[PDB]
Amino acid sequence: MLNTCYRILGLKPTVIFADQIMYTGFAYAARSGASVGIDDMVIPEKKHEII
Amino acid sequence: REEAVVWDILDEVIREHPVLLNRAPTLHRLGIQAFEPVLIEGKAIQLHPLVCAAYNADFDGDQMAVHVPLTLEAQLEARALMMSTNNILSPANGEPIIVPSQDVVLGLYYMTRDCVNAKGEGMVLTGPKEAERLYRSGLASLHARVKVRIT
Amino acid sequence: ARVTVQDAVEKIGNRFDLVLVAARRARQMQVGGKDPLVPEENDKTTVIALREIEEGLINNQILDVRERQEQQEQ
Amino acid sequence: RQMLRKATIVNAGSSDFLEGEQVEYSRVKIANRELEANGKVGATYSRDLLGITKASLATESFISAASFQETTRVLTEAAVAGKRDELRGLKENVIVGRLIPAGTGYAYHQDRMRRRAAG
Amino acid sequence: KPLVGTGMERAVAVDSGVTAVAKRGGVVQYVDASRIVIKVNEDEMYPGE
Amino acid sequence: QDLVVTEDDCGTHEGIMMTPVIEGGDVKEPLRDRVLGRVTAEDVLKPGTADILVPRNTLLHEQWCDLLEENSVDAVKVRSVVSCDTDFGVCAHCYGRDLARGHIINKGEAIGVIAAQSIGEPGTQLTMRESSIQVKNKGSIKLSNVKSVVNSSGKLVITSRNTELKLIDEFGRTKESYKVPYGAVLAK
Amino acid sequence: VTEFLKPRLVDIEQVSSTHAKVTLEPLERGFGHTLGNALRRILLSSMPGCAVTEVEIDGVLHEYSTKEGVQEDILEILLNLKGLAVRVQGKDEVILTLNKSGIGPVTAADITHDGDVEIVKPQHVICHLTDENASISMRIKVQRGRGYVPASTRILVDACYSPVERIAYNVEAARVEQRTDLDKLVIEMETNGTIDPEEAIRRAATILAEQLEAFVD
Amino acid sequence: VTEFLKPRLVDIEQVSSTHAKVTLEPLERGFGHTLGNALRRILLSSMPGCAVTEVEIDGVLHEYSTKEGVQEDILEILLNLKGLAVRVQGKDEVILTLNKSGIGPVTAADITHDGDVEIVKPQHVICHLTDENASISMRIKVQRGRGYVPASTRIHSEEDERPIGRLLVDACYSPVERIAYNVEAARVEQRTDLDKLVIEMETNGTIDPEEAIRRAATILAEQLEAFVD
Amino acid sequence: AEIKELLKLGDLPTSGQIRLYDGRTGEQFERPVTVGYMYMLKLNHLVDDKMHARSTGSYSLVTQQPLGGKAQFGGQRFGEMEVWALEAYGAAYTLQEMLTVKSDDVNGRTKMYKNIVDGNHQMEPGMPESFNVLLKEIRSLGINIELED
Repeated sequence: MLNTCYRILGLKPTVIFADQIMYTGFAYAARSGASVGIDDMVIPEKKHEII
Repeated sequence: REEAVVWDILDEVIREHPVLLNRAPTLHRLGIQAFEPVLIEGKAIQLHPLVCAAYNADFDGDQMAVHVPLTLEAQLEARALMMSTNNILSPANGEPIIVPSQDVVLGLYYMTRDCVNAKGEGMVLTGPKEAERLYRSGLASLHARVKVRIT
Repeated sequence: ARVTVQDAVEKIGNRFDLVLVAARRARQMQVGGKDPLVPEENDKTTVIALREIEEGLINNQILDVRERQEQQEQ
Repeated sequence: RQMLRKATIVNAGSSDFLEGEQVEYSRVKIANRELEANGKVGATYSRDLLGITKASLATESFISAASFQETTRVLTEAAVAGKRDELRGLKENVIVGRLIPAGTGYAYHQDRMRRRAAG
Repeated sequence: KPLVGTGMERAVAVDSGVTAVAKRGGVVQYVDASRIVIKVNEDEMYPGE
Repeated sequence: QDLVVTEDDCGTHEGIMMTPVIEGGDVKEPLRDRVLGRVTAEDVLKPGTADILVPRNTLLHEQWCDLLEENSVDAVKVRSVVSCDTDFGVCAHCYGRDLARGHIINKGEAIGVIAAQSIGEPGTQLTMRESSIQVKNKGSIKLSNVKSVVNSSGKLVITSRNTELKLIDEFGRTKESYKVPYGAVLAK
Repeated sequence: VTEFLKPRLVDIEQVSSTHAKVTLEPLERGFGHTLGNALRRILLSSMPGCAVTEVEIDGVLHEYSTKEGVQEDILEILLNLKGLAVRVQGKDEVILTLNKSGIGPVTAADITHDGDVEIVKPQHVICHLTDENASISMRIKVQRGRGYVPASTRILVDACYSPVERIAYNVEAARVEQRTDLDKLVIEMETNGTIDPEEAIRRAATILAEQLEAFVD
Repeated sequence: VTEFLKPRLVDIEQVSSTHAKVTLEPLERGFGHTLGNALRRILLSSMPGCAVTEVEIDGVLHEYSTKEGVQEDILEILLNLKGLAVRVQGKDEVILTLNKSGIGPVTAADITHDGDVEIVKPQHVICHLTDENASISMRIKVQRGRGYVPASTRIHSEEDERPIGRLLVDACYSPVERIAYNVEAARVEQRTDLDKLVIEMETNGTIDPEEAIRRAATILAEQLEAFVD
Repeated sequence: AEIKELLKLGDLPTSGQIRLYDGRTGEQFERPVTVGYMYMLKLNHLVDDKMHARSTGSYSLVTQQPLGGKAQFGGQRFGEMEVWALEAYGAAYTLQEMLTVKSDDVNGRTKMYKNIVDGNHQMEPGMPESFNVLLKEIRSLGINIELED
């Protein structure tokens, strides 16, 4: 998308979009959260036989 | 004595005076950039997460170099050529350098994502108040199949 | 402050003579004897000269014509 | 393109009976000699490429090709040459601090050249 | 102490030689914030001491 | 330390031929990027006879790439370094843009200065570490001047060790070479 | 000890009648930021105002209807009616109906200009141009409520009581004498209209101050 | 407004001498959270309370030296006392003075607690003297303040002052420093269902909880109106 | 599994995930997250220890440059890789200043200070002052074919 924008639009809108993108990305990242834990990794037990 | 007028003069002069900051280990031309300084009440300079890759470092301990364009021509060259607002694409291969590789992309993806169909998945709208609903209630990003007239 | 410098580049093209013209304009604007044709907004001579060039009023020809006219008027 | 220079030759061609002459130098000599004055002045040259360390020795500015890895022998050599660095490379204009013929300095040097045009 | 442990810390401090150890002592009588007086019991109080 | 921008054009018909990198199994690199930031010689012609594709001195801004792709043209004779009839620096008709300069390289530039590091850039590299033949898809032979001689079987033996095929499926685009020695026998 | 500062510089620069940004002076720490959060949450999740809610047109009541030459489907007309902050002075929700010729140029003034029923922009299209010259009744209603309520559960088109379109807040830094820890507030927005910025800010501040007399008593 | 139903505080509970829990009548959604936020801010940060500004002892200067018998040193004594808090009257710049002789446990009874210097938690671990000849007497200036600050700030105001012996002391000064605002949906039957707010406020004794509620919400109105211009 | 049982015994989620209330806008954040108390410790390298600045300090005994085993006005000298890259920028003016201001020969320091105070912001190319000194050399000027033009 960035490449296509630079192709079509120009430099100033590109900078504006990139900055707003960094901001909005931080915003959504703080919004969802999406933690991680041990259960976030669930090991299949099949190899226990296969191996 | 460090009067307030001293700080005001410093700000006013710097208000028209940008600076250049550069990385210690030197590999690419992206290792030095020109930015419009903003005074900081900290101890270590904060760089826009934009060129974090362009610095070829990873928020680990490093002192960066500071350069001031004493010549007027020096200022013209830095603000013109050494401008990061000028440096967009990886000039080596031409690839666009400016590319969010940090969780900015993660949020961009999570925004356009939906498990199966969240609360109010079937809601249909026009655009001005989608964030009004999402911030308070009514719909989520993890919702699917929400009709919307797109301009 | 001026974020991106693209209009002056389109007015110059060579991307190198623009710096020289802006410098030879800002030098005069800072030393005196000249008046900014563009209404300033509490900005230094560099950005003022650059915006005046990007507007399409200052280049490597009008400045020389004005200098010759001022030297001949002495 | 850098990886070759100082071409080898066979025929003097009224130019010179030597070897290892800059391919561009030979070409300029032939153009200024064959078409201009003596087309029969035709010197046969065999262009070649070699290793980085060696062609490192091959430079025009006597000040250059001196600090590279060593100069004492180069000092003897340039003194025998009695040659002039002539302000050749951009690194040379840096050594003098002169307008490195690049960016604004180029035109500035060119303006210097403009000043060097009439004198 | 950081909450999570491995069990090596106490023994390591013992071998660290940096803390203060009680050699053949029975009861600590006078404790100043610099002077620690411990009354060694006669079983641990050797004769002539 | 030598490279510098001084010559706007070469004016020399001398050029180099660029073709897609059909390396190993297939095109390791399509010929859609290798010269987009290049200006060729008068070699630009459409695949149809007496049909031209582009002029002598032309820079493929963006659409000449697509137009040539329409012709399935893989190689062209184009302007490049060294051949720049300048003998010091090069043609700006032989340097390109190759950076954010959406315009061609400006004069007084030193591309080699920008060079000499791009090779040195990824120092994160690593150092210190005719029988089985299969075709990719539908294609032609294109033995590329392979000497054929009378063989014991009902075919033409390769009298030349320089026998190299090429897969032509529907147009000039190739898939694989699959060169085989003089000891190979044309099974197809 | 208790002398509390407030945002004094309330200078606001408006790009148009539908684009503007106001700023707050450097106040105490945590006041610009938390105050901006509260103000935005207010202007969105609760905003006093009146507008259209739905309509009753002649024909079949199904949404998947035919244009039949109107070239304006039910969604097009309903959307062009709902975003208009159709206002009634002091009365409750007012019903209006319309019938005109087939010019095609659909605006907001052709409705029966009632004593209380009014529209801020009379050129606001309520439908798309057609290919014939028939007449029909719009029969829409303009309602006033608290905050904003949807039409999916409150059937039928849309009820835009809260007159807010796009709102954001930003925090800047300002010093006093040596310490720059002034987290000053500003809010930037784009809108439809009919709410004066200082007037809307006054209404918000008034509701907040009039209700905050109880927890402190 | 439109049937704004301005509520009032009700059933404000005080479990202990160092906290309180205030319940309130119901209010609307989309505002109760913001109101509770503003209230917690104005009660905790801009919080008029008391702390310790100056310390002194004739034998104990700024250097962190353990007093005779006292197990803790000057920095250590500062730490151990910091676990408590002290009271000054409507007038600030009060002074408490912890003085004790013997070898028994060190607590706050033998400390300057007046009608304008008040003590509630009087048995802290205060590094009791261990030598009989010791008799400790440290004096801490307990004044009133609002916001966090270090000790180097008073260097300019006490340069010819703060001579060799006077200890200048800092603080973090958030005299509430803990207040929880919880907005739920209850206490509304006849009208629209409404959100009632609960404030679990807590101090070290410096000020009263309902007093902090009144101060914070007064500031809430004050800065709330300021948006008018 | 023992950890999950303890969390149940500790009146904590076995997964440990839990919702959170925002500290700035107070919106409930979806995807309940797990939290804990992790051990933290600081590094010997200190930010105050790292901080350093200098624009005009004291020079050392060799080559008139600033140094002398003293942590005063410390200032990493430019890098040869850095110098090559700086040339690659083509900022011949800036590079010419770095080699024309940024070092040791305080001789034109007075000129630079006077120009800056006047706001002149001007410099003279002159000669590597040290190559003018290398002419002082020149085999004692023995090599002076220097055809200055």
